[PDB]
Amino acid sequence: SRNVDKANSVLVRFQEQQAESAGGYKDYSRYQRPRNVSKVKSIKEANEWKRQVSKEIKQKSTRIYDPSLNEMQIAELNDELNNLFKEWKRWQWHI
Amino acid sequence: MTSWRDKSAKVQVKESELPSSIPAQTGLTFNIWYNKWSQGFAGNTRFVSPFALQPQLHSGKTRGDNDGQLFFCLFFAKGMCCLGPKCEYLHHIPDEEDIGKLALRTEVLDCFGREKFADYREDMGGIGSFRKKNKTLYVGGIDGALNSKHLKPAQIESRIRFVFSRLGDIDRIRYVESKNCGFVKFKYQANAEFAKEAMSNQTLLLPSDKEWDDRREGTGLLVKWANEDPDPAAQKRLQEELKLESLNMMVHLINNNTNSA
Amino acid sequence: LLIHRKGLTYLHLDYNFNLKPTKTLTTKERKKSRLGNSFHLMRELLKM
Amino acid sequence: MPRIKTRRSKPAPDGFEKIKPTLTDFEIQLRDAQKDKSSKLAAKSNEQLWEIMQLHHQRSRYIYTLYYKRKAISKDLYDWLIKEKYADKLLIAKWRKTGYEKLCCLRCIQKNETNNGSTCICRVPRAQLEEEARKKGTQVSFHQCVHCGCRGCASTD
Amino acid sequence: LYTPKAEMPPEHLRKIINTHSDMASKMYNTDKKAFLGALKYLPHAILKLLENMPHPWEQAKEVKVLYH
Amino acid sequence: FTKSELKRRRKTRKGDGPWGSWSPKKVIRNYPGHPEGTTALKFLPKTGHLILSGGNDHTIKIWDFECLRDFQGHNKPIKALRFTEDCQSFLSSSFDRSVKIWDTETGKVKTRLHLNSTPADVESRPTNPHEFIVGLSNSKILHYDDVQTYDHHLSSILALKYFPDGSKFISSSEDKTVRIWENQINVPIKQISDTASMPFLNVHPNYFCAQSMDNRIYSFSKYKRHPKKIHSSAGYGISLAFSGDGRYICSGDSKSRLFTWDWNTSRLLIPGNKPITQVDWHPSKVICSGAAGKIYVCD
Amino acid sequence: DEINEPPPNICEQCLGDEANIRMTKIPQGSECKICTLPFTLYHFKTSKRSNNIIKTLICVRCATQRNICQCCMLDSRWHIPIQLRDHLISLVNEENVMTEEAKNDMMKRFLSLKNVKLGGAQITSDPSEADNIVDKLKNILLRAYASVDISHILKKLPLNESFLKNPSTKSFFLYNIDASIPEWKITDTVSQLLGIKKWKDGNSLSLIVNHKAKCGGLRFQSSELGERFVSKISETLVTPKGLKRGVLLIDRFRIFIIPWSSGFSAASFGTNTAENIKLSLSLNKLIQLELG
Amino acid sequence: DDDEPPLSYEQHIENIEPLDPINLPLDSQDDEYVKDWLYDSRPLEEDS
Ligand SMILES: [Zn+2]
Ligand SMILES: [Zn+2]
Ligand SMILES: [Zn+2]
Ligand SMILES: [Zn+2]
Ligand SMILES: [Zn+2]
Ligand SMILES: [Zn+2]
Repeated sequence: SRNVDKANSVLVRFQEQQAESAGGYKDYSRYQRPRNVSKVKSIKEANEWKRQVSKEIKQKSTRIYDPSLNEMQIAELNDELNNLFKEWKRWQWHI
Repeated sequence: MTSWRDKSAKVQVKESELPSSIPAQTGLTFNIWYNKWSQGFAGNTRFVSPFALQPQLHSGKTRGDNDGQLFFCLFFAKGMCCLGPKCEYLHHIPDEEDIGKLALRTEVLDCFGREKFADYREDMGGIGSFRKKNKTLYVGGIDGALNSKHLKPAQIESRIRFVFSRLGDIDRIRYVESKNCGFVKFKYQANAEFAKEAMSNQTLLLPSDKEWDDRREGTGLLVKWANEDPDPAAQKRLQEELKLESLNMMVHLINNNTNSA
Repeated sequence: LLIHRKGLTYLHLDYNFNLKPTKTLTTKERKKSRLGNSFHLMRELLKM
Repeated sequence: MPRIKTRRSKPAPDGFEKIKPTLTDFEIQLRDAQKDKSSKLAAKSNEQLWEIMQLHHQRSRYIYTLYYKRKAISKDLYDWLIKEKYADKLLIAKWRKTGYEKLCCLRCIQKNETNNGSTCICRVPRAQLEEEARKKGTQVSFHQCVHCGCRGCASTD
Repeated sequence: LYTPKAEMPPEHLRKIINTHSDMASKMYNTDKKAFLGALKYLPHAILKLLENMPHPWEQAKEVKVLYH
Repeated sequence: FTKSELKRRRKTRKGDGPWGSWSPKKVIRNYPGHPEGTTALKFLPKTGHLILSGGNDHTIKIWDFECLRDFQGHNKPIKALRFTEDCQSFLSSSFDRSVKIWDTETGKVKTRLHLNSTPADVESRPTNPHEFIVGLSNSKILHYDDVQTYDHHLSSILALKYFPDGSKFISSSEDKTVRIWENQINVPIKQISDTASMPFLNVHPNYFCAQSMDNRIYSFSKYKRHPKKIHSSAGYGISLAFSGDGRYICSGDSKSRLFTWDWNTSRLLIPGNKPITQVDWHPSKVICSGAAGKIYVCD
Repeated sequence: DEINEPPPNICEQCLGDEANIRMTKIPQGSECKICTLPFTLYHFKTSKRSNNIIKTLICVRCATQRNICQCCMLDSRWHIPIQLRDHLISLVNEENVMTEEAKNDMMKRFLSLKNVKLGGAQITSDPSEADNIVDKLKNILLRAYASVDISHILKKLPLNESFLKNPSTKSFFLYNIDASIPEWKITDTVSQLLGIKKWKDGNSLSLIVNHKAKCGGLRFQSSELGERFVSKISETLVTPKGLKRGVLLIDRFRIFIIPWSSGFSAASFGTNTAENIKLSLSLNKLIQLELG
Repeated sequence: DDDEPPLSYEQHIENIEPLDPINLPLDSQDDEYVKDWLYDSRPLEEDS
């Protein structure tokens, strides 16, 4: 079984849940957007969320200019770059 | 003399008041060999120094003054020395008398006694190289230092001129607003090595500002070693002072051949 | 200290000298954390 | 014969109850000196080792002045304190020599510990150290030795 | 020019062991190498400990030790 | 050199020689000595040299931070005790329907405040104004001149605090409300009823307060809690303490809502008797009164 | 060869003045600073009662190829750094001599095992080839922004007032400062003039110089020092309208002064680098108007 | 238990009276020559 299975087991989840309650872990490399921005919390928390969005920007931006030869995919890639751009701004308003 | 030789050096931080030796938890399990945190990501790991040097307050005679110590206390510069007057190293701003003692010694190692290296570190941080007598510091990371006050482009330079003037004789201070960074050049390298460790991870706030209670929450400013100055208005100054250094050495060197004959 | 110098912080050495993994291990970790006879035979002497 | 009061251990002689409250004060300071006070400096960590060698010295100067200087305890008590390890047998035995009167410890006279074949510098008289520093034009650089923190055991000072 | 070994107090050993509980400081970097390079001598320390084990008619047993 | 000189120079040493110079939380201490349970605890605000601990035996025992003195003079259980900053005064309040002042200098009762209807469970000293704030089963707050009566809470008032700026009185009651009081107009400025009895409050030394309940400790300008079964104290280090009646000491950070430690006290030489009734920090230590008849010191 | 190894190359001034020095040999001590490859660490102390251990930082092969000592890494003859040595020989042979060094670890090791000399290490270690170049050094000694709106700033610079005794001010305005002439050299020249030496202890004077605007100001604490700064300056230049200006006199340079009569602060000179260059360009005319 | 560390000698062990060991009673009329010294650590160590 691939490490996708081994990473999501109960014990690995348990110590992250302690590290939330004992320190400054959590990472944020784990979780989603989260769907709303007005429901987000303090800024020092959100800066790491915002930093994560920059990193998928850099993956997408490096992916745009390639000769993948797929006009549909690069159209899709410009769409995520545009939504992550609009996403990068909504955290700035939240900041 | 009146500011320094008159009094004795004072305990900056109590030994119970010293920070904990384990770092802030950025991982799941602590590692005992490498005193760091292992599992989990790596988060951040730069914080504002809780301590700072008040140079006219903390300076004084130490145990290293009577012993003829050449080297300055590293934790005096950080504002963290718990030994006070019982410390083996010096607790004062370097002067021409002090750097004259270090003159045979500064070539390979800094004013704090730490040995220099062949080439610089990749981010220009650290101790320094013995191949270049670098006397210019890159004052960077000012935004986290100010705690994101807008202040301006001149005020920021005023903070840099006030703080680094206490740490020794200055050749020049240049602030660049577009690059949001400063370049401080000292008269001696030993002041630049002292002021680098003194102003690493500090904050340019002063109390006269509202954020003084939140000075700890920020990131802290980076003092690192500076690169060469690329404008030819300064490049011509470099070969001019290198020319004067060469003429001052040839006079000293023909007297060696005069004595040798 | 030997376990932790090798970076094997996911292995817990008990006070009764039992060596147990703290989590479900990836394969690069199970290759890396495969201690030899001289570690375990030293560990079983200390258990005795 | 041990430190622990075992049943193989011999009961105390007559004069022990007079000197027992003094010996307990040296005993409770040794338990507070071994307490693991966590200090991060190496200049402070050996300094806590220097307090133990001081108290083991001061517990042994006490029994030395009881028996050899003031003759205030019996030989059967003084032999009992050595067997029960209240006093260092070999450290007292150096204090009886003419040159080793105020002997730091036993480690500061080992010729084999040092890099040279020399004693510790706390064995040197202070007026000898002032004389050599006077020719060098400086103050004397020695304050406390690394073995136990002494400041001069020379018998002349 | 040989004098014998100096017979330290028992508390001098005892403070050292207690001090080396939490080796988190930078001062312990040399002493961590000393713990790790002593691991080859540790089977000799187990034999000398188990051969001097107190027999059933003994409450306690003072042994003479050599310590780093 | 000479023998008389070396005899003189060896007396220059400060000692005699050879060492004379030529030049989480844990439990540190347990303190017994109250005959009954200990209800309230306050500390000297200037020097930190002493405690003032109430009791269920009607006495007050001043503990050294040893037992210094005993202050009798109440007929019933002393629910609250508060020490003044700018004055050398001690305001104690008990179940005997009286707020009694104490001159710390001579150790005698100076003043008795009157006209409470029933047992007075809270005293808080206003900082600047030389006022007293008392609250009780009267369901009203009385502002005493060391004048104003505030009505609103529909049940008994458990904890009361004072602050210099606006909303000068924060109050908490068993109608599960927390009100912020405008004392000059003598009416409510703001109502915070989000608790589902609020038995404890504590002021952060950030201009905020920490509000307690049975299972949820909130803050007011949350905290992650499972069933803790119910005092609060705020260190200057951010850490926020929570006393439980299930013996559990819930330590928390105030910024986060995070809970970093949960401890369990050892009862005594009954298992139901092991709660923590009151708690306070110094001006790096924690001093907690328990119903097992002991004061415990947490380091 | 591990059993046949050269003796260490250390300076005479590293060893110091004493005759017998007890030196400690460790056969594979640290690794070299240059080649990152192990060697025999020698370390020693100058006197017996010293407090500084002098270690050999580089191996003997890296010390031979550079012709430097192992401890202080200065040249064995002439006792100068390498960067100054290869610059002095470049003034003699009229070509650049330079020891170049690897930044790669496999080429730091490679460059050390070869038996060549590097840079000026052919010239030095030959006493005949060194002494004639010193003679060739001796013949060298026989030779021995128009778009900017700057008008908000020049109202605050004085530029129209005179350097007399009669105003009693703390601050002054120094213009005509070259891009050379460090900030320490102007405070030392003023403190030499007043005898208020070691001024940084008492903070008697505070000086701000831009080095882009070619202008600056120096503020005194204790206004009675201002009359000492006026009276200790003798030479002045009178502009042909009037309005006499004192000259500070750094070696070969001339720096003009006018009492500010208020505190200038930072940012009086400029708030942007492009903006400060035009103030030096603004002044250059007034200096030429003051002199000629 | 393997979770609890080896408890320190001085806070726990050293302060307590040890126990009685295994000793046969050694009848005095039949064993008078050995009963004074049989159960020592080193028997007759200081007898010259
Ligand atoms: Zn220091
Ligand atoms: Zn000594
Ligand atoms: Zn000693
Ligand atoms: Zn010694
Ligand atoms: Zn090399
Ligand atoms: Zn050298």
